[PDB]
Amino acid sequence: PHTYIKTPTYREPVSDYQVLREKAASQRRDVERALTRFMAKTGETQSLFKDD
Amino acid sequence: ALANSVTPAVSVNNEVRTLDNLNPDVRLILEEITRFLNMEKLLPSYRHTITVSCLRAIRVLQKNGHVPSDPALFKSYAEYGHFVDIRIAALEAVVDYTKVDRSYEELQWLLNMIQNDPVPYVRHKILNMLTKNPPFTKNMESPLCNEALVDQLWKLMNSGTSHDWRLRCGAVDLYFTLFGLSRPSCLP
Repeated sequence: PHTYIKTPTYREPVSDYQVLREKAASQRRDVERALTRFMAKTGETQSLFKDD
Repeated sequence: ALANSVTPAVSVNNEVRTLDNLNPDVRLILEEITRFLNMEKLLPSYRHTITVSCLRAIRVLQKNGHVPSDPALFKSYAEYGHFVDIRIAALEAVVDYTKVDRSYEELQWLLNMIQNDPVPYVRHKILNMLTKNPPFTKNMESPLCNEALVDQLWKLMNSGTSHDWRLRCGAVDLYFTLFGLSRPSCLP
């Protein structure tokens, strides 16, 4: 085959609903955590604990 | 549902509730309600339903020995410029705090807020919540049964609530709940 063979195949896509739900959930949780920590650090802040 | 799962913590020798000796269960709950309340500060709900639920859950965590029993958060949410549902949830938390911690200055804060608040519905609701969850009943011996408190509540029935007809009946209900139909006992 190597002498004269070519396989123009595509790329296996991800159809796993479980891992797609997990990826979208974790990315949304991480971006909202990053956003709220950035907005609490660059403004007036409160704390449930002393000096937290 | 997160607030319903909170069981009372196992404090040893009245250990101060700090961040390191937190329950491993309650740290996840506290992270979630912190995330929800902070996200409500940026993307608000319909009637701040998540603010009301998170304030209620912080009061649940404070009622058990998890978060320090400090009313300053609820006292900041009970200011005038907030939505009225946030205000009545925060004032419910302050009424529960001054019932459990027998706070004198928080009861004076609530009575001052009854006397001079702009919204009269909030004044009626504070008298209503302080009747439903009273700081003491007539049977209890409490540190808050002075002649000063009897004179304040009699002045609130007599004068002070003379302009509403609903604050005066609420003050009569509060005096009945606290001191009963006879002469206040804790008096000369």
